Amino acid sequence: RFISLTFSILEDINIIIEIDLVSKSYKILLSGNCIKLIENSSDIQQKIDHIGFNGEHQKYIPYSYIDNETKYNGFIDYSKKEGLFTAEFSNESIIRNIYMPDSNNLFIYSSKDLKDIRIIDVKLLIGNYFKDNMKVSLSFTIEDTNTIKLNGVYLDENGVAQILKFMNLMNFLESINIKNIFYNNLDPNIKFILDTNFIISGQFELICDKDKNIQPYFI
Amino acid sequence: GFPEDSEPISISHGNYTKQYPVFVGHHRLDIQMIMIMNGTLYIAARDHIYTVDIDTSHTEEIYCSKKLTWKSRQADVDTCRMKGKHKDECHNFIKVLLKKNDDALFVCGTNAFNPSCRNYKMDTLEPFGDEFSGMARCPYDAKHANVALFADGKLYSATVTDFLAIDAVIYRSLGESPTLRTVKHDSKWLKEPYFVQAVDYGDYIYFFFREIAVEYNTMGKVVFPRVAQVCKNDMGGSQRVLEKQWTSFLKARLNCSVPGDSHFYFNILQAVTDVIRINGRDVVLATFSTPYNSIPGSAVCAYDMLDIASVFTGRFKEQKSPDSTWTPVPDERVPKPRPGCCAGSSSLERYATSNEFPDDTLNFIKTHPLMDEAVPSIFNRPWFLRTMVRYRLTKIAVDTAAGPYQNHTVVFLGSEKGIILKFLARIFLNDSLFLEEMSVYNSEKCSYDGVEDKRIMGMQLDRASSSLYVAFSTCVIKVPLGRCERYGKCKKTCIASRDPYCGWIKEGGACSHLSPNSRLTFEQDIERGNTDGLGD
Amino acid sequence: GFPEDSEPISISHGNYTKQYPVFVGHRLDIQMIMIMNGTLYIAARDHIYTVDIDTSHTEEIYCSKKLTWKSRQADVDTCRMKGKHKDECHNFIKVLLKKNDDALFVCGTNAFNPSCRNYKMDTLEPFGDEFSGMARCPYDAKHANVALFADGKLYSATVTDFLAIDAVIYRSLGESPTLRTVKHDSKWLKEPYFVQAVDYGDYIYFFFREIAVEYNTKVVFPRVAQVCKNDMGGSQRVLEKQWTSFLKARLNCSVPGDSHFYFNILQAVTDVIRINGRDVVLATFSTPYNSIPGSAVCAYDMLDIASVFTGRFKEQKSPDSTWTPVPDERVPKPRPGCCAGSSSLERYATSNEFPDDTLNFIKTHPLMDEAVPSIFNRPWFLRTMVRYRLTKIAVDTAAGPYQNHTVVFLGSEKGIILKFLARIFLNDSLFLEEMSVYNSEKCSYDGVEDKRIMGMQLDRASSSLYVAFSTCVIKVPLGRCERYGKCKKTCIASRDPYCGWIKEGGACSHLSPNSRLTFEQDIERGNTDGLG
Ligand SMILES: *[C@@H]1O[C@H](CO)[C@@H](O[C@@H]2O[C@H](CO)[C@@H](O)[C@H](O)[C@H]2NC(C)=O)[C@H](O)[C@H]1NC(C)=O
Ligand SMILES: *[C@@H]1O[C@H](CO)[C@@H](O[C@@H]2O[C@H](CO)[C@@H](O)[C@H](O)[C@H]2NC(C)=O)[C@H](O)[C@H]1NC(C)=O
Ligand SMILES: *[C@@H]1O[C@H](CO)[C@@H](O[C@@H]2O[C@H](CO)[C@@H](O)[C@H](O)[C@H]2NC(C)=O)[C@H](O)[C@H]1NC(C)=O
Ligand SMILES: *[C@@H]1O[C@H](CO)[C@@H](O)[C@H](O)[C@H]1NC(C)=O
Ligand SMILES: *[C@@H]1O[C@H](CO)[C@@H](O)[C@H](O)[C@H]1NC(C)=O
Ligand SMILES: *[C@@H]1O[C@H](CO)[C@@H](O)[C@H](O)[C@H]1NC(C)=O
Ligand SMILES: *[C@@H]1O[C@H](CO)[C@@H](O)[C@H](O)[C@H]1NC(C)=O
Repeated sequence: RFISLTFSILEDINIIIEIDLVSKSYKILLSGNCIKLIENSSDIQQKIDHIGFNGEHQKYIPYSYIDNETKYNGFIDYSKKEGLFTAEFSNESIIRNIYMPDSNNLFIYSSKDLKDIRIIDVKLLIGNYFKDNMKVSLSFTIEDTNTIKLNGVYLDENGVAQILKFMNLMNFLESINIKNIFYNNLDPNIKFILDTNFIISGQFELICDKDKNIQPYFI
Repeated sequence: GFPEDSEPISISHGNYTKQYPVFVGHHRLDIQMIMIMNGTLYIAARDHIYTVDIDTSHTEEIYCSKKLTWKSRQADVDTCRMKGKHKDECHNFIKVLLKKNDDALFVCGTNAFNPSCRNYKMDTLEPFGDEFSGMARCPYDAKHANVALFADGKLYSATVTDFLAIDAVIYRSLGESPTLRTVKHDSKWLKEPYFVQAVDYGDYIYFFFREIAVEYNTMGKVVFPRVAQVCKNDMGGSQRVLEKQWTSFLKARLNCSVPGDSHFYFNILQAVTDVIRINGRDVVLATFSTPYNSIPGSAVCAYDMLDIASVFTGRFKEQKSPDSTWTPVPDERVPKPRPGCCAGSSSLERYATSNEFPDDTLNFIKTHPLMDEAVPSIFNRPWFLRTMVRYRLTKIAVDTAAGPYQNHTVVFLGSEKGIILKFLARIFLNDSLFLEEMSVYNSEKCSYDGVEDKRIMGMQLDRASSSLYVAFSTCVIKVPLGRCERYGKCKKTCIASRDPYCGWIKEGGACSHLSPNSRLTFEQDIERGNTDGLGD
Repeated sequence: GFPEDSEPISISHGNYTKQYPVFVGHRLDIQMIMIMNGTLYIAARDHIYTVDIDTSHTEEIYCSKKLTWKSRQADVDTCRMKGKHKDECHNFIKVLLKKNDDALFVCGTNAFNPSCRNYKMDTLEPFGDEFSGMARCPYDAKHANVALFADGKLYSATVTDFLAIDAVIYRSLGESPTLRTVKHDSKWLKEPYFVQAVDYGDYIYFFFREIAVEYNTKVVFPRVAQVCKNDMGGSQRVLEKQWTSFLKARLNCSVPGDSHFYFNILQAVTDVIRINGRDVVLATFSTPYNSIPGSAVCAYDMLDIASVFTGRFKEQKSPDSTWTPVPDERVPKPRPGCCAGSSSLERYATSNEFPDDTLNFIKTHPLMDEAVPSIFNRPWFLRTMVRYRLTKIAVDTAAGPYQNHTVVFLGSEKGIILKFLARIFLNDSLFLEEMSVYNSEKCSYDGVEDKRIMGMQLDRASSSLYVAFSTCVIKVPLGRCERYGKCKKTCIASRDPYCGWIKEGGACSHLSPNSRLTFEQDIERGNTDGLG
């Protein structure tokens, strides 16, 4: 089925090769303690280069370590020489991007309401947070230290009727406290922007145009 | 001209002070503060808080009495490192230590950039309940300065609320009363303040701190020392204006300057002592220094609590137009309940609590927190001055009952280089007398891995044991108040020292510590030290 | 963090500095000294002495020619009546300038009755009749004034009234009209203290300090002001007989930090000296008298001094408000501060003819917005752990046998001389030597000591520095080569360009401008090889 040929580059550092006979195109994965692998960034990058890592056959390097009451998962992008690490704790989630060279902290974000953040074209983060009994899930992707691209907001448990029918753009976000849950370190101020193709789907699907008003898409 | 720095009557170098007892460990400690309750001495440190029984033993090495352990959970040490702080900064640094009642203890720690507090028993040093939130009561970063004080069962604190330490605030809770805080993101109230000390006097709590001057903005960013009052019976504003905010918060600049043709102000407030009676006048002493990017200098000024209480009854200052000189608001335009007087006091009996304050008065005190006049120091001149040294005076401890007959005043000053300054303040111009200067740092027992941090973290005077405990980042030293032993058989020096804690005893035949109630006949000349006919 | 005071490589106590010659010619009460054509002139009470610089080898020095000018009994009586002290009422010479190569120009207080008289150079006789010296020479010998001849024109800065209230900048003689600052008021000058004037290109620059108008909350800031040499005054309606190019700018001498700490009390400014290709003047600054004692030496490039006056002006948008820069769109077409007949000024023949709006603008906006930035934006020298304040300053831009070393000498209010090697590409300064030169033996009178230095004049021909005190004039040779004597270790450690170790005689000795003998001196570092 799947043979996971492993080995150890360094103490508590292991490489998980994913080889499948049908695919016949082995993959490479990372596995270890996130904290240890976020400081020796220069050392790990050298080893990866030395072990004959395919330059462009692999686009993203998956990493997903399992630890008690934690879920450290992420992917390092070899092409951009960057990295994304996600840590889901008992009460808060942390999303941090560190540039591989010189271990420079471009921008670190954190939220207390996001939980079970999964990683998916370009890979993008998804997360669900319920302020009240109703559960609300929103998809987003932070491009710059001061700008967040929050394209889609999945609603569940008849959320559309509960709130969308009532109000029927920024005022709605402020009302649901999207800004409050997002806490941006290294910068006090924060700005929100929307993707041109952004759509909100809860069955009712809506997508606002350039104007503040929000029209529907499919019903 | 400028007053010259007086000469120390005696100097004690590290060679002699290398024999004073030192706490040490029995690894780093990161000691944060020290306070004394009864005979116990509490040493607040990283992940721990030690106790030392002062009335017991005098061994060359100080041994701990009881050791409380409070380590941050692994689930919390990791969530702090992920945020970006260094491993060394993601620990449980105790930054709040107060006595809750006759037997409880109130302890807060940074807990890896996640403040959380816990109640402890005094007799057994054991947890007394669950950990309630620490927001607005304990700082995130151990490098930051914070103030906390219990008054009438309530907890008054001043620190930063946010991880980035941008939103500094004064807070109150746990007093069976509603919580109150300064206006968020309002530079008129606090502009990047640095809190130093709070004291309880009468019906007000006074916070001493420094902040970027709002009136002195012509030159640029300048730091000014401030004092701020808050009523003890404040219960917040109305439902529409200043809800959950202070309704008596007023601030005024501290005046510590040498009066002349052009006054020279010491702006960087370093430390402030508690309310101490002296010559029948409730007074607090405060040390001020020059900015870090200026010529090093330090000054000690004293302030009468009556003058402080009287400066907040004066006129307010405002900006009639933006970017203009500040002018005192005429009294004819202030509405007549006085902004800042506590409900139920004189001439305000018609207002039960702060909630009944008229809207207009709440708005006025929200937009006019700064008082026009500056708090005048005693004698309008600093009591003490040092200007020919490279170190900067920080901490200050005062003994208002020093000497055989308990009618002197000896003030102890710390420095950023580990040097202790001692001078006999007099109480009616004060001539003053810079008694001694000493280096207490013990590199043999305080240095850790070839690192020397000499910043004094706290000083606590123990009148029962005639000792002064000076806490460093990595050690605590028990320095005797008198240091009579150094003089020894040199009667000429023992008399010329003019040290209140010392004296000459013919029965023993040597200079030695003098007890407050020592039947033995002592010979001293504190008034004027004449060595004629003696020595050398 | 604040820069710490460097350690003096060499120290000469008062005991050693007694052999140096001392000139005492009664209470002298010297006012100033100056060297001209290789001859040192001594300006003092009722007498002008001329020490012969040529006789350097002579340990003793006696005034070859003595100029006598005592106030008339009538003027002395008037001064005594008006209430001045009997001692203060005397002829104190306060202005001495070279009119031409065959004439000498001398002004004295004449017991609170300013008057000037021309003197011959060779014979030293009253070449011409005297005349009133009002606004050209101060009344009180304690007050400071500046005077500087340029193209046969006498620029002066002092007080006009006996009460010393109306400070004025003046210009007389030279077949040109009389020009002065606005009488009284505060727009142009608010209680200034004049220090020095220099001549550079076509602009005369006055250095002084005055009551800051920008700081409503009383602080004294140092200022530099320019005037056009060919200024002829304003029109018949505006600025008649007044300056039409008076502009002033703040001097920036501070240590860059979180909050800038400025040295505000300007003490002395050297003349224009060519150093490292650039024309630069050095200026000493100290902290106020009621502040922690500290001093700093900043240098200013004449190019930057000219450039600041081409920027935006200062103005008060409303009374009792912060000062804001004048908008660039609101400046009249002929830029105030530019002299007539220069670039883009062919139309205006002379300063006499201008548009009235320009004159009103320059009369209501004399202060420039930007401040004169110092070389490297940091003081070249700092002392903060002493009780005295640096005052006078002399610079030698031709030090050493190779004449490519810049040595700066600094005086103090307590008689201590400071010597540091200014290096100009920015590097740390090099404290060479500190020495107390006051000779209490030969200078003290009636057990009264006044160590305040009244002036320093460097003479390259004799390689000496003459330091004048109120009661004596001391000829201090540059450095202290004779001190070290035969030993070579200390001479190589001091790193003083004025001292070297002779190869033939095998002894350390002072250097000369031109000598065949080889030299030995390690400027970069001294390892004390062959320590004795
Ligand atoms: C700080 O206190 C000094 C105390 O001297 C104040 O100096 C006085 O200022 C007033 C008015 O400014 C003068 O009338 C007094 O003559 C000054 N005192 C002396 C001894 O000369 C100073 O103004 C205060 N600074 C403030 C209030 O900002
Ligand atoms: C503290 O009080 C003692 C007495 O309780 C003072 O000692 C006496 O001082 C008076 C002067 O007021 C002398 O005339 C006596 O001779 C002293 N008695 C002694 C020395 O036994 C002492 O001066 C007080 N200290 C102060 C006021 O600083
Ligand atoms: C005096 O000079 C200093 C340094 O040349 C000036 O400090 C500069 O201030 C500007 C903004 O005010 C900053 O952008 C620069 O970075 C500062 N320089 C340095 C080296 O840090 C100061 O502003 C000047 N003051 C005046 C009144 O001209
Ligand atoms: C203190 O001890 C050191 C040990 O190196 C010594 O150099 C110094 O002179 C001593 N200071 C005294 C004895 O005052
Ligand atoms: C000192 O100890 C006694 C008994 O141990 C206790 O009753 C008292 O309250 C303590 N002092 C204070 C200030 O609490
Ligand atoms: C300088 O002095 C010498 C001799 O004293 C004289 O010959 C010469 O002309 C003087 N210089 C000038 C410019 O007059
Ligand atoms: C002056 O010129 C000589 C010529 O060789 C050179 O050795 C010396 O270094 C120069 N001085 C300085 C300060 O550079």
